[PDB]
Amino acid sequence: VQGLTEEQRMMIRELMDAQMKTFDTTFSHFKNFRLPGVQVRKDLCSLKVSLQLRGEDGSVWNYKPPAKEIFSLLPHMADMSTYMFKGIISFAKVISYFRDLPIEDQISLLKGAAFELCQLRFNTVFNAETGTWECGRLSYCLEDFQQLLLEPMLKFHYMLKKLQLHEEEYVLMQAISLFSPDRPGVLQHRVVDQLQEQFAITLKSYIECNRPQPAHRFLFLKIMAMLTELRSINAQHTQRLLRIQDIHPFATPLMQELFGITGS
Ligand SMILES: CCCOCCN(C(=O)CCl)c1c(CC)cccc1CC
Repeated sequence: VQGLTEEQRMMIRELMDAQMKTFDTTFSHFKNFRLPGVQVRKDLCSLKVSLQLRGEDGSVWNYKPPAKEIFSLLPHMADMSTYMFKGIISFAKVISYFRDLPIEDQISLLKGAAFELCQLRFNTVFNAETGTWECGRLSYCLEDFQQLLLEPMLKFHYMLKKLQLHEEEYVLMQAISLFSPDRPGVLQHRVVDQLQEQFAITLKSYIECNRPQPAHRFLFLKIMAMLTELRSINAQHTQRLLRIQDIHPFATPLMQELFGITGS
C-alpha cells in the first residue's frame, strides 16, 4: 500500500529499517541496572511508579514506593534513560540523511531530540488500559485517577496512544523531532529544515493515502501539535533534571554529554 512517490517510499523504508535495527522492543539487552536498595520538591511531579521484574524462571519481584522521596529510584531511572538514549543514537547514525550532516550538527540534533525520541519509543510499549509501560520483563505501573492526566508527560502518553498510530507514523514523528532546524547549536539550519519539511510532507501524504476514516481527519495536524507539546515537555523535564542534578548528582556519563554537563 502506497500512494506516495518512490522517494517517499524509500524514506519510510530507510526510517523503518533503522528502527528495526536499533529498537530492542523486548529490552533484552537492558541488564545489570541499579535498583532501589534493600526547590528540590515543588517542581517535581506527584506521580508515583511501582516496578515489577519477572524472573527468567517465572518468579516475580515487585517494588512499591513509600506511599515523596524518589532519590532511591533515580539511579535506576538514569540507567533506563541511558539505555534508551543509546538506542536513539544508534537510530540516528543508521539514517543516511543524518550521517550526511556535519558532525557538529549531529551532536546538536541528538542533544535536542534524545529525550523526545525516547518518549516516542516508550509510547509504543505503553498500555493505556492498565497504565503500564511494558519493557520486556520489566514493568512500570502507575500507582493509585484522572488526576494523573494533569502531569503533562502522562497526558502526552495517553493522548498519543489514543491516536492508534502505525509503526510508520511513529518513526516519522521521530524523524521530524530529530531533524529540528531550531535546536541550539545547529549550523546547517537550512538543510535540516528542508529535511524536516520532506519528512512532514511524507507523513501528511502517508496519512492521506492509508487512513480514510472520519476518525483520522486532521490526524497529521494532531501529530504536529503533539510534537510541539513534546518539545515543551522536553524543556520542562530538562530543567527539573538539572535542578535535581545540582542537589543530588545522578546523571550517567552519557546523560551528562547530552545535557552539556562537563564534569567541572
Ligand atoms: C530520569 C527519569 C525520567 O523519567 C520520567 C520519564 N519516563 C516516563 O514517563 C516513562 Cl516513558 C521515564 C521513566 C519513568 C517510568 C523511566 C525511565 C525512562 C523514562 C524516559 C526517559
